[PDB]
Amino acid sequence: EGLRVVNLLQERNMLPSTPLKPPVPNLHEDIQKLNCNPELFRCTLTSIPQTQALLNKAKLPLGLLLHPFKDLVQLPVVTSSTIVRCRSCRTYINPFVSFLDQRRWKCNLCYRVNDVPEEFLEPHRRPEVQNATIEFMAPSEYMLRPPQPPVYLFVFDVSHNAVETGYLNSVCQSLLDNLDLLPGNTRTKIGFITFDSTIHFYGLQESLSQPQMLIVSDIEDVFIPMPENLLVNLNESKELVQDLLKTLPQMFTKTLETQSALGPALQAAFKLMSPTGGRMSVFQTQLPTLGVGALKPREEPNHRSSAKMTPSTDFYKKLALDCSGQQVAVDLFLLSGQYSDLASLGCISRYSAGSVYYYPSYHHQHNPVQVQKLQKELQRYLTRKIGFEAVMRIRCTKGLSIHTFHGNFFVRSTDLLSLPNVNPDAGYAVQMSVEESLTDTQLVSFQSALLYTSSKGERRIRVHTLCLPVVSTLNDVFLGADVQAISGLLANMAVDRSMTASLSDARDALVNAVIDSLSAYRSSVPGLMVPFSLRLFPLFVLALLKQKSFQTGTNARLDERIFAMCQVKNQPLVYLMLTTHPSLYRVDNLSDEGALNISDRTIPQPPILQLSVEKLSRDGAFLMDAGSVLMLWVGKNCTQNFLSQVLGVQNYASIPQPMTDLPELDTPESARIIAFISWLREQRPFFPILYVIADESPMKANFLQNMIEDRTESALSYYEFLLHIQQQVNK
Amino acid sequence: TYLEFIQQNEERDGVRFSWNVWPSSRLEATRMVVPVAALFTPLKERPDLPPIQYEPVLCSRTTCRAVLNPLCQVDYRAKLWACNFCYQRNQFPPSYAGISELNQPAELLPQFSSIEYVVLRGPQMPLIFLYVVDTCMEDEDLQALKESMQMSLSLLPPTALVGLITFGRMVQVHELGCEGISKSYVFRGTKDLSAKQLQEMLGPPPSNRFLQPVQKIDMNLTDLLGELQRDPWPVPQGKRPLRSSGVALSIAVGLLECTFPNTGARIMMFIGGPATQGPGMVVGDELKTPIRSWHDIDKDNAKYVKKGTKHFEALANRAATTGHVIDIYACALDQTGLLEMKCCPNLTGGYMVMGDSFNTSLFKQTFQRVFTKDMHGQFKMGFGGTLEIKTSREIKISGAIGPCVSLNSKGPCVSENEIGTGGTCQWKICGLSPTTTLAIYFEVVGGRGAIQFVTQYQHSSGQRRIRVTTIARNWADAQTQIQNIAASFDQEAAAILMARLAIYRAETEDVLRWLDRQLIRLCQKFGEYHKDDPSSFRFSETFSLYPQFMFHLRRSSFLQVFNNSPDESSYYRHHFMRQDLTQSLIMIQPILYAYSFSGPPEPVLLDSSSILADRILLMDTFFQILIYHGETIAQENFRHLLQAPVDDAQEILHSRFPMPRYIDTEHGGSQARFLLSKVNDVSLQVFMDHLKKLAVSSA
Amino acid sequence: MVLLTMIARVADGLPLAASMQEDDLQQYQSQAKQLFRKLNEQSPTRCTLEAGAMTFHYIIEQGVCYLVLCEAAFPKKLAFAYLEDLHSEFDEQHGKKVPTVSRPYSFIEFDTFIQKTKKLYIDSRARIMVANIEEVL
Ligand SMILES: O=C(O)CCCc1ccccc1
Ligand SMILES: [Zn+2]
Ligand SMILES: [Zn+2]
Repeated sequence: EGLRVVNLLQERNMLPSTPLKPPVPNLHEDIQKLNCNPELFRCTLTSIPQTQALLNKAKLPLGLLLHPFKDLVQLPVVTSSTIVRCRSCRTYINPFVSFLDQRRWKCNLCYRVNDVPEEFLEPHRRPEVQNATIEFMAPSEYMLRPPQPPVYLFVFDVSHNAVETGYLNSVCQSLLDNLDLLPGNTRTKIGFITFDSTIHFYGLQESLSQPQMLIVSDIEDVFIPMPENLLVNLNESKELVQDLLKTLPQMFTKTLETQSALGPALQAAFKLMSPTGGRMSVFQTQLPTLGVGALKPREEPNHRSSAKMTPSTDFYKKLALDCSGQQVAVDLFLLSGQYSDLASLGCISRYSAGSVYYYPSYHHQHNPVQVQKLQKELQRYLTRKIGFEAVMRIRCTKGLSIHTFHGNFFVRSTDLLSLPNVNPDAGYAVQMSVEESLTDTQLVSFQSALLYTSSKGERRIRVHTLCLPVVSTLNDVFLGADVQAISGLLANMAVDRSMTASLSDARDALVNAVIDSLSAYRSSVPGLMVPFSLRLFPLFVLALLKQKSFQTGTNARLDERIFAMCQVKNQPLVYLMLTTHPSLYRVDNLSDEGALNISDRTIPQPPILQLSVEKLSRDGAFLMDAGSVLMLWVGKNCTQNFLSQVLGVQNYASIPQPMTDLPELDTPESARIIAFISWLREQRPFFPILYVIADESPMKANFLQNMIEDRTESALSYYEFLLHIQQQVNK
Repeated sequence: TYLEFIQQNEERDGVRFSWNVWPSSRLEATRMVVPVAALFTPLKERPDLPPIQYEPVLCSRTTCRAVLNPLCQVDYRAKLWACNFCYQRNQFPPSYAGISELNQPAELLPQFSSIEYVVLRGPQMPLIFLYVVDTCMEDEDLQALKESMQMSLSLLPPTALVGLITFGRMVQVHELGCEGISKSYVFRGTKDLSAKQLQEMLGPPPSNRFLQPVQKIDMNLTDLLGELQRDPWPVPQGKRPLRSSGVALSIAVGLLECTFPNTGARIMMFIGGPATQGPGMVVGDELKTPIRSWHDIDKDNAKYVKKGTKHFEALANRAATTGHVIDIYACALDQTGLLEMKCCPNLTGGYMVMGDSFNTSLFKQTFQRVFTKDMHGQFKMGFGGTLEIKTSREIKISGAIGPCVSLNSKGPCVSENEIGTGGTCQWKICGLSPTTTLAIYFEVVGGRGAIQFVTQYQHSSGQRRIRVTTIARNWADAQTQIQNIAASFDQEAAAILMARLAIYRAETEDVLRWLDRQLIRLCQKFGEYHKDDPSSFRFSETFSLYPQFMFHLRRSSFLQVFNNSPDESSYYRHHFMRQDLTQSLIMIQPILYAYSFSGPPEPVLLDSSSILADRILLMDTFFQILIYHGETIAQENFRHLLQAPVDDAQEILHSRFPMPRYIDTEHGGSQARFLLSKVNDVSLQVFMDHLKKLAVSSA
Repeated sequence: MVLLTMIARVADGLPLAASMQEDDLQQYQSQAKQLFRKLNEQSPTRCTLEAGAMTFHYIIEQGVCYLVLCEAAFPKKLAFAYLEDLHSEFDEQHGKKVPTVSRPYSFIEFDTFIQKTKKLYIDSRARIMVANIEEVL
């Protein structure tokens, strides 16, 4: 429904009311129906340029975004006694091969003909060829050692500042609540370390009256104090670890330890886990200042400082590489109230296939939002599935070459990705180029394959295969453009540009990506003319430039920006888009146009509004879905039926200041809004907390920081942006 | 009676001299064959002397400052006294204003020549007990050791501070009483730490997190001590466990050195085997290689001794400088490394206990005798003792041999010729008991030469106390010089004082050659004989036993180290260098009693002629009590005989601090070898014959 | 006097259970898998192999091979007693399911008994054929 040209200056309402859907590659009906799910695997250009010259002319980035370990509704599991792989490039037999003789099949990635084994027998009816997504049982040769058990090591900061935050109490409560839900079988092991100026191990034996806290004080020469009972069998010693999790928050109440030796503690935790590998959960609340890996204090910027990022040491990168070589992933939970040099601390999770979680100014009493946020994210972190000791390879048809990888992993050699852990909430991105002109073929394929040890001790391979057509026309490259995927790839490219160059250059290359592509489009066709597929391209790039990752004139602090870049590099495409351009709905007047399909529930389907205060109304209420949170903004002149029947209040003034969630009142207006909210959080596995706190006077209504179309004192509006682009397009 | 004199003076003043009449000239002082020396017991017990709760009066002369003693000339009219050492005349302190000749102070009555004062000024420090426990030992030995320490915990004063350090491959410094968690600081038993290092890594009456009062902590310590388990590290096949004895001790030393320096503390180390790792290593971890023997050390096949000895020697000096006691309780079938660790209990006043296993009556009883109390419920131990000796201007101190350390104090009483720990008027004894006996060696450079012993120490109560013993001995009369000297000779005391010299030179290397040249010399100066006529030689009743004491000393296990293990030789010499006269004579010449129908028990000669077939013998080596049954008796009247020595054995098998090993053997039994080796150049008869041949011939 | 333990089906060398701890493993794990491939129905049921400073010990019961590696100094008397303890337990718990599985390490959870048994032989406190392994390979 769109081969048209669009004048961005005249529309100014181009964002649709219903959710954006990924493009359908221009493929034959029977080929496209077997194509990979676009949630798991997608491409910036669904029509692959035939030559690098054509790609360069379009001035659009070519690359793939993937979410390979995503939780699936249904997964085919082939237990074949033999894995059919192309004898040349080791590509797994996928739906987009070319069966000819029928005893012979042509590899869709390197064109070599292979012999179908007398095990695969109608060979085209085999499930390996009917499913673009499939999981294989790896044979004995796909593992370097016996499948490793599940090993969970929790490392807690217990300094004076950490004890003041009160985080330890809820984390220990989450572990107690989710002990039986940790993934694993009877082989599961679990350990614990606390640290401040010294490193504290905890032995757990059934022969002793109580756990034993073994303190290594030699910060410059850490070692393991006991050989057996530090990492304990959770099944056998369940009672012993429960007593510890109930006793741990009470041990450091009166602590004067002001310094934190995070470096040596991580070296201690590495040595403890080195023999087996597994998941290291680190909880840090302040700047590391003692021993090796110490980081200096920095003064936070203000709205006035210009664009003048990188780590201050390589200690945590080196330590991550050592963890990677031993199948250890490190997840960093930073609950800091002051600058902590996350630009250096993050290196522990980027290069070890971990993930960083940031809770700014966490406090058990003062910050109820960050309390419930951590509780829900810990619920997901502790119960989601997990794979150990894994590697991933990204293959693409001959002629296409991957040259840059984005995400949390270590790139091992030419193309091999080390994933000490793999988690279902991780996103990856790749940039590619046309190394050899695709004159021969009219389709090209892409295959990702994840070899991993399951929590039950079984080597598995999850394989996704994507197939796309090849075009040789500039207009055909534009007709297949995926605006969101291009936005995702440009965000990852802009993060790398910031580290590498500066935030100015990262911001400029982002603006230039829009100017250059639309300037190229204009030079091959008065106002600002764009193809239909790119009518949201300046909108999403502007949203990128106002996001906390790349914004300039804001009062943003260092660790906030770094954590926003960590989320760019590690989140799937959907949540990058939900964060950058949140979905805004009006919710004080919901009705029946909804999805009332679901048996007994009618779910309202209000239209998506564009991110501008001009769309708000003091007479109503507006819910903003930012992916991780759901901020419900209430107007001052809000109706009375909404206050009493939805909020449970008699007037605007008595709406509680921090409101952690809506009530579930016996009103149909409440039933409607609870139906819409619960439907929103069912669309994701990461439970997003909803705080209606955003109010006129909450002073937490950064809700407005997401109105990316309005001008601020230090950024352009959306219309100002279109005006600047057009001036540059036809300069 | 000179014997009554020797008895009463040791009973009153806890001292015994080689000569009680001293050379009044320079021509006899240089020509003394056995030096003027004293076996001095600074804390000897006696018939309830009155404690003197006033400050002792001191002479008002910067250099001298001796204590008011019965040898001081007083003038109750002028309220003045003249110091007997420096002739300085002193005014009496105000509290002595009501003094009179009729009622005069205690320290002037000759009865209180030895007197004790109590100084009450400063608040008393609590006692400190640091347990240092090896965990590399069999379960039955560790369980027994755990019970022994829990028992001693129930005897400590409620004020005392306790700490616990366990070790094996690593060293654990336990922080006591920490709620529901039990923690400790773990260190590598691989590298040494200094006190300053240890202090940084770790951190109304005083107490640490690591040293807490018994009354507040005893319940958590007895539960910890009850849950101590063996070192968790596995021992692979053909290997010894990795035992970090040297670093655990240096952490116990350094801990107290940076928490309570200069106050009575007891580091009690319990060893189940040798140090196999780290500084202070005694042997490797390969079971193929045995622990060194005397034969190995003579043929230079003991690569750990000197380096390991040097490590514990520096720990001994660190602890002795800080004023702390180091005990060593070692029980194992193999050797333990006492040869390398001897300086720690030797230089301090530390005990050294040696057995086969902690799970024996021998160790369990010996360990609780450490905590024997007196008539007030207080331990018979003192701490941080300082011995200073004032001599007449004619007397100089060569040095001391025994459990002490020099304070390197210079004064005119210090002699050029030093002996043992010499060159000082002051010595520190970090731990002492009513038994601790030093040997002080003097030198002469109306009558009466005087010596004053002043011992300041910390009592088990916490009270600071000063023991003052002032003795006087007559100067020789010029017209009867050597005749009076020869009559005042204490042959037992001089034998032990000469033995102290021989063992000190052996343990710090021939020694028998010096021992004989002095026996021959003593025979010529004080013996009766015609020249070149060996049969003419006799000795006074004053000297007759000295050659026999020399015969047994030169054949004893104190100087013939082979046929014993190095740990046993260092153990034997440890206790001889500490004991009083009576016990020292027992060590060198074991006592022997005979038991038969023909008469009640009677002492007999240490000769093969005393071993009869129809007689039961009781040999009291100080280290072992042995009962021998002749070939006939080995099979109500036969019961009285069979248990007569057992009854007499039990009595002495309890007073002795290191409970001696008990042995019931008979003719043909393997254990009869201990009797046959102490009994009998060669024999005493031949030894005597060769001695007389050289005494009557050239000088 | 250390360890590497592997239990595998003799017919195809299919791994059933194993146990390894380091803090190389790569070379001797290959040789172990080489041996599982060579072993068949004519192989010695009990054997010992010499590999320099190392030494393999195995038994074979009900088409299942129980292999253990250790330093050559480890008592060969003890190595076989450790394999008998595993076999009688494994054959009692999984002996009847062995000829039906097809996944590698279908008995990973036998990890637990292996290591609790392993510790009862690598601590002096607790207390056939010979051929150079390079030949058979
Ligand atoms: O070298 C290889 O690619 C095979 C090993 C790594 C891998 C396994 C499974 C899927 C993809 C990669
Ligand atoms: Zn191929
Ligand atoms: Zn005087």
